[PDB]
Amino acid sequence: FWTPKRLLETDDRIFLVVGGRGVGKTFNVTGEALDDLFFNNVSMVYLRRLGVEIDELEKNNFITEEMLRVYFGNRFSDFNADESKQIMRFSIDGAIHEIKAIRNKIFFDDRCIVYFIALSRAGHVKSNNYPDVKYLVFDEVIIDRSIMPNARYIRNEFTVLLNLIETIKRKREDFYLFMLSNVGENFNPIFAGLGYYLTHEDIKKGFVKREDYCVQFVENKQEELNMTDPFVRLGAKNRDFSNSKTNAFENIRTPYFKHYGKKPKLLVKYDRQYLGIAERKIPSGLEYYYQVYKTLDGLENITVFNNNFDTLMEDEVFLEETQLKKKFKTYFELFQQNMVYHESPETFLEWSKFVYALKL
Amino acid sequence: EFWTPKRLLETDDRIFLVVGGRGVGKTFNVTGEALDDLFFNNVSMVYLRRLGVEIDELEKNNFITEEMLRVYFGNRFSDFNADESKQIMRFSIDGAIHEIKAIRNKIFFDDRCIVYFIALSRAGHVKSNNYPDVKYLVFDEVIIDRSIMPNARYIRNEFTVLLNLIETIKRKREDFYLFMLSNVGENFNPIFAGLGYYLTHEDIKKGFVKREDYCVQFVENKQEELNMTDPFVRLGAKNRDFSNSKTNAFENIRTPYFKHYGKKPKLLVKYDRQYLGIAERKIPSGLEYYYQVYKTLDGLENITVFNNNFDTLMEDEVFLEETQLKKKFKTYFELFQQNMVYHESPETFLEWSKFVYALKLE
Amino acid sequence: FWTPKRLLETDDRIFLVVGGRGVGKTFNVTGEALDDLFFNNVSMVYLRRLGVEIDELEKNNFITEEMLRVYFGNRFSDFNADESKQIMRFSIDGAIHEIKAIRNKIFFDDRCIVYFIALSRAGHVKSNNYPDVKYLVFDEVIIDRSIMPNARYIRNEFTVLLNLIETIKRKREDFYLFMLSNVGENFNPIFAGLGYYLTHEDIKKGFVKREDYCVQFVENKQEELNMTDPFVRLGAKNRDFSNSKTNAFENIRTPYFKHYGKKPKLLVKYDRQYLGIAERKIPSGLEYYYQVYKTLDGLENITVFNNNFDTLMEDEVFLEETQLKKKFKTYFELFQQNMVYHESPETFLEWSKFVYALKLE
Amino acid sequence: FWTPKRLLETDDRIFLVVGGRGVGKTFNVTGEALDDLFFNNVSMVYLRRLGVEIDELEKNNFITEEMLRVYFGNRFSDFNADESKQIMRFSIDGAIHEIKAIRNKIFFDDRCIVYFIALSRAGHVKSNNYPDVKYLVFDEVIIDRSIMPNARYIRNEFTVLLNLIETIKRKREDFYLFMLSNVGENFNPIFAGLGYYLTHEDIKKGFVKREDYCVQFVENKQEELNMTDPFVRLGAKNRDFSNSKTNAFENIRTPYFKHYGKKPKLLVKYDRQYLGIAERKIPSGLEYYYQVYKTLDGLENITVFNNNFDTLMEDEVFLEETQLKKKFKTYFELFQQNMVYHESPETFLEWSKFVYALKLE
Amino acid sequence: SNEFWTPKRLLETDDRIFLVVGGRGVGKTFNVTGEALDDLFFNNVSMVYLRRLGVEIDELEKNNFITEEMLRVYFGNRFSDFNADESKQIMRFSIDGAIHEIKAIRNKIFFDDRCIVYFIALSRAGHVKSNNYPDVKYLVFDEVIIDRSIMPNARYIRNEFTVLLNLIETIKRKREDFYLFMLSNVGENFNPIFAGLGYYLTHEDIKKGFVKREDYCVQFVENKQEELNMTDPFVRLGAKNRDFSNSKTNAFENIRTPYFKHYGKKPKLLVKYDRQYLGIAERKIPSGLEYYYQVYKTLDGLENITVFNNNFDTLMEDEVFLEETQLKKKFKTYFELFQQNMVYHESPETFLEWSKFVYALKLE
Repeated sequence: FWTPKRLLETDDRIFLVVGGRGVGKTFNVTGEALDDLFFNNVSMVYLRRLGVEIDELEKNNFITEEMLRVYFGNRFSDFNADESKQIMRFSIDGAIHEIKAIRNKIFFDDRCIVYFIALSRAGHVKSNNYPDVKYLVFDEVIIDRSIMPNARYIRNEFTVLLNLIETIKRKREDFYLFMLSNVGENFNPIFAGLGYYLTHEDIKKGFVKREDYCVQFVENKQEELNMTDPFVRLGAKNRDFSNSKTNAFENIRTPYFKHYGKKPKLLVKYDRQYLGIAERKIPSGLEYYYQVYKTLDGLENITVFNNNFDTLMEDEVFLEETQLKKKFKTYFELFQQNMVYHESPETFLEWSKFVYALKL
Repeated sequence: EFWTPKRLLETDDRIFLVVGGRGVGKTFNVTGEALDDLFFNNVSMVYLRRLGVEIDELEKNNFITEEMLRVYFGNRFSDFNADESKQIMRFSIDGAIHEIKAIRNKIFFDDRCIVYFIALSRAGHVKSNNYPDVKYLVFDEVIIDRSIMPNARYIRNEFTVLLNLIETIKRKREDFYLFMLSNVGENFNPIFAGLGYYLTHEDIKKGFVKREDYCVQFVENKQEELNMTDPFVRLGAKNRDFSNSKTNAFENIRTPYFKHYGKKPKLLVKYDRQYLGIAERKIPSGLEYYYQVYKTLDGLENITVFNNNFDTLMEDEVFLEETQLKKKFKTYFELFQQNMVYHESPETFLEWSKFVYALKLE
Repeated sequence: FWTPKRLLETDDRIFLVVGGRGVGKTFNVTGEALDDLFFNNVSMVYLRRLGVEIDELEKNNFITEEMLRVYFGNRFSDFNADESKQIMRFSIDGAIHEIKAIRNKIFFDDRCIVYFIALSRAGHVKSNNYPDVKYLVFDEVIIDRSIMPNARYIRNEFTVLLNLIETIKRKREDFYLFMLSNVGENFNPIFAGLGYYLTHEDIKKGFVKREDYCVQFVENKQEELNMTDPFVRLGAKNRDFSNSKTNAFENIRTPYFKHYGKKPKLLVKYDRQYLGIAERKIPSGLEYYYQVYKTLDGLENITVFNNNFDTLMEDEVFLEETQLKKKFKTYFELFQQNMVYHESPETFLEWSKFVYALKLE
Repeated sequence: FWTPKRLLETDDRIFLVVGGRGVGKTFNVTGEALDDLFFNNVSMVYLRRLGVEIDELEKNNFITEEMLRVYFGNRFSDFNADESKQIMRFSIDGAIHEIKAIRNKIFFDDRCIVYFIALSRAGHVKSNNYPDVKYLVFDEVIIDRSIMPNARYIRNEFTVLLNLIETIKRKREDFYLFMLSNVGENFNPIFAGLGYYLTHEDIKKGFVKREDYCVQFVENKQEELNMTDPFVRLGAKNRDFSNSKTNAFENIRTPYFKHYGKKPKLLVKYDRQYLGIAERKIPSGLEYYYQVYKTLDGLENITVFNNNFDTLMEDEVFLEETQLKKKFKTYFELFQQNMVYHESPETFLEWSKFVYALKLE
Repeated sequence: SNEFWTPKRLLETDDRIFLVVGGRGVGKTFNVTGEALDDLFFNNVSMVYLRRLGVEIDELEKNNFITEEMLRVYFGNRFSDFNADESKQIMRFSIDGAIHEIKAIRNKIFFDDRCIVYFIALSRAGHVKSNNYPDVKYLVFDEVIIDRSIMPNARYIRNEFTVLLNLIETIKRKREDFYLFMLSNVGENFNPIFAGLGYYLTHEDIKKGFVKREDYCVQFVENKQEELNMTDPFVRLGAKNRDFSNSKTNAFENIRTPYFKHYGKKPKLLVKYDRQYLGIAERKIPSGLEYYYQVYKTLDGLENITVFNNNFDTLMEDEVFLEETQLKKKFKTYFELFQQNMVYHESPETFLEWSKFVYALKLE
């Protein structure tokens, strides 16, 4: 079982809930919000990375009779629904309420309470048609490689995400973000943008608080498997399917960490800092170290490459997008694969922001 | 005509595999028997297809037919009137007024959805979708026919995607039925590997096979006389390729080669409480391959072990990643897919098939 | 000028109409059927080889106001309404009828009477249901190279067609199939599946009767050309346009025929017979002869390839996609081009069925 | 400034209009026809080379309110229109008329008066769907390379056009064809089928008459450019755009002409004549001459290639698409670029008909 | 409120052509479309929304082109009784007590059964040279300059400006009252639109914020410096991500300034273009070779240098005809050298002349 009520008590307005596959995190987040959506004149936005995730989604059953029964209990009554017209009719507290699903929106008493959006299509939703939105739920935020073999994150995904947060949330203090992931691993833009490094010790804690967001890990429910049912036995016989259920933390993609004293081969100035790559000669080949330097101390003659022309100065060489791909592509490949040593987790996150921001 | 799912439903098993009997209207009869439940027992149905086009090209309009309503409800069916332009059917059963409307990928009976159309290719994205009262799931054309379709490929880790859909479509429902309908029956398909069924001519002769979790039935085309007064029938008989198709359900069952090799395998992969090994035996013409299964790592101290799962990875085993499996296991998978390797026994062949299809790439 | 009224009187239920481009073969076949579709509760299916043929087709103009008037004459009236809804409101015998065309269907009084289908997509519609189809029209059955530069027949097209006949036609004695071709030539799967060899002698006769089907040839009507009209004079000056009207039978793709005594290099067992290819060394290079042998007499040690695993036996070599491409790809190309000798037209038809059944693109 | 009243008065029924960019030739031609379409029970067909030219065309605004006012003046009144449903309602002479534009048709009082067709889609259309067509307008008949960078003529375009003329016009003496081109140049299929060789001397006259058609040249008006308007000033500053206005006759693609006595290397029999290519060895390389021979005199042993199997005879070698691409593909390219010598303009037009009829691309 | 950019100041000026660059996320399209509404709704004038590529329009949501907030902002109190049908994508509302409905179908938006907005793609503009647009008063070319960040390899149309000018003629016929709005999120040189206008982008102009020319006016939109609340976590998260923060001020990150130098020696080749002669000079240097792009008003001291003429009509004397096949063989490398900042231009004026020539004849 899982509920958002505990997190909503905390001051933080941003939550990352990872794990607990099949525990209905999306059901519970939507259910707890209902009272606000129905009667506090606030909306919700359901976000997905790709349009296909929403086009194939069954909007009509996003809100269910059972969901209304669980969250409103006895107050819920007189349920009658016309699935053919995507209309739900019921009574709460004796009042008559009707829920209608149209195109990519859900309406409660002729007022939109849920908006369905795809990050791929975020650019066209630049119109501010989101006045009353109080909740944003980004389901399946982290790609599952097991379930999907070749799913790719959006180019500069976090920048696209942050733009959508701003468009939907405008000078609105009362706003909430609920990123939900079935799988938790490192080396994803969402983790880099947040600044969160996933470690087994944090998973053991189960709850993690940070300056701008809160991270929670959900333990998969130990529900018994009925062996009288053949379908349960069939699933148990297939190991790949059975392992999937508990594969949330199968691999967290921990990176290699090592320290190299020697000065770096090259530097790139990004975000008030200089990122450096150091090559160490070893008999087999080369050992790569990725480092961050706060100031250009002891690096007088090392060339500095600047992605941004506006902040370009002194003897730095302007690196254009085509020129940058020519040289840092191999270094980027080394970063994507766990083939380089990182000075510390803090440095690893700075490098991740740069790679994913500029990745092509 | 003669085949009906009434006999299978009498059996306790809730999972059925129906092979053969092409053109016998297996889908038609399965849908008709369910109608009584869908119309009056408040249970929905899901029609499943491997690819979206299989559904996009499907005529949802005629999925339920007037003849179908008449045959299964007989005299109780009356006053049939339909507006095909608006995809609306209006009829009477037992004196009540019922209207069937088909819109997009759903069919509605009296304002209640009774049939859902879904494609396994798009199943992954609908892992959160809700289907309240589904009692029947029908996977038509479960086994690809190479003759009818030249180059159709199974989905990556297809059986896992199917099992996830079973869980999504079926949630805490003891009363559920799954129907797998295949016009062609052959080995070397993921559906057969996931079930654990090895197709053999001996089983086909019996015509009925029962297993712990599922039941398999084979439909033999009736050797019915062909009316020669009709010209269309005569034209088909003259064409051998078309005529063979009628009885080509079991033309080739893709039986694999079996032999035993004593020597130790070249490499090992740890899968499902066991170790799978590949053995290479040098022969003058070229090389010989043997696929074996070892219950324990006894006498295999220094043989390299590949582990698919990082969580259970330990000691000196090599982690199996998409890049690593392609480098080493790409050729071996091709050798397995083609009937180019020796298998210790049919039991081992099924173990290898699950592993190959789970990690196979395309 | 041409209509299928005469053919429908005949007992045969399968007809092949070749030639007569611009004679409204589609119109007359569709017009004569109307009485059945409108009042006899029978549907029609319009078939095309490729989806592209139907996607570009204008379904709403499949039935025209002119069409209704010609076939129903005085009985038809009150056609002055078009509502942009694909609806045509008119009168026959005083009754009010409305024809609505939506997507790939045409509806008459809320009942679908015409279905548009592409043979490429027939495989996916094996489970599709067509309740009351009585007519199937395969228009432009034979590819026109001039009009269409590079159109390719479907793999095992005739088997796909026969399967579609079965799906569209189930337990129906009263069924009609119309194959309409603007051009008639050999070396096409449709002709091979039927068993018809196109010869100039048959075209002059104009009528050919067979066990399972009837073939009729439509000659473009001869007309004096009014030269007072400038448009006619302009056309006469362009030779290509003038040639096009009589180009229906310009080339019938006749193959070379010769008999070679020597034993064949290889044999393939197909359809209760053995097909053999014989290679004869000549100073310039090699000569090819395609032969059929009733029995394996005097061919004891020649290798035999069997396409069907079920009938495979003894020392025959299993024929799979890899094996046939390795050995039969060049032979199939030699067959497609008029580069081999055939024992007789009968043997040529046997080889054509085999090539097209197993050919890959 | 320009109207087709003068051309319609002339006996010729086929007209080619070149030049006069921005003079609203299509607008004015459509307006003059209206009286016939509205009250004389005759339809019109608007033709374009490619489908998008029509798909992107605004059918609703093909006939405009301003156009009705201009052509009917005071008689036009009580205008009310629903653009959302593409319906126009107005009164002419006190009567109530409504124009409905739906799909590829425009309806005037529930009678279609304009049909939109694309030559690419011409194959799909039959003569049944067009009862009373009196006007055919082929706009932008000659491709403009400045506005459209890479538009290609249809294969055997003139034959496709002539077939469409026959389909749209059947046994109709009262028919008119308008070919409208912003730019006029040689080496295009339409000019070749007509038989017209474009020369500057013809342009100066402004009017050219032939047996079957009439050619008129419209020069863009040399009216002063208002510099108070900023948009006009901006266009003048851009020379490429400014040149385009008067670029109708910028380059007429005149061919090179020379005579070579020696006999040709090869001959092809086309349209009751023999076309020959002569190669002359020169120190730099090779020189090409394209010739036409009325009779096979002095060419006894030169090989002759015949495209048409029906006319194939004696020792001529059959020409097929694969074979001709091997030999005539380079020659067609040498012809397309001004790299060959033509005996005379008459021969150039004969060679042009052959090249474009069999050209592939 | 005052923060957002609006074209009220621009409309007061006599100029009818405006170029607006920068101000991403300031609703330039929103405000321009909103101010026009009064004309579109009640002055019987239509609007045309232009985009370079068809995908830009096919993916565009026409239904949200006009929004309730736009109507409420621009009509203020007069706007009331807003009720829209989501199924039909029909908006219904009240202005001044009158009944108005905005319906969007296909590539058109209809106001009270009258089309007020047309969506057109410059790629498809060529074939619509005969199209009729009766009462268009506003033409808006949004995203006129391609953004490399948002779109990785989007190509300008061949001879784009000539295609654009032709579309202006088709949309605007004998209409003195016409307005053209060019909206760009990013501003840079080496683009065809800036070349056709004749505008050279320089940092000094951006600081001024306003630039006036004979036929057009250029304005630069600066993102309003609104303070960022750091108590809100969402704001802090955005500040931590430099890429998101940089994107707001990346309008003028790189203006692609060209290199300029003068070479005395006579040019290797000449092309006669637009009543002038363009010459390319190659200078041998130890490292390799150096390129200079020059313009000569007259053929003085260039007697024997070959001249290439694109236009047959003005071809004369010993000039060599320039044809599509000939130009590709030699000017392909030169066009590439120009596209990259690898050549020296005599001055910004010459660079603009060279840009007109390159893009007119450029191929892709």
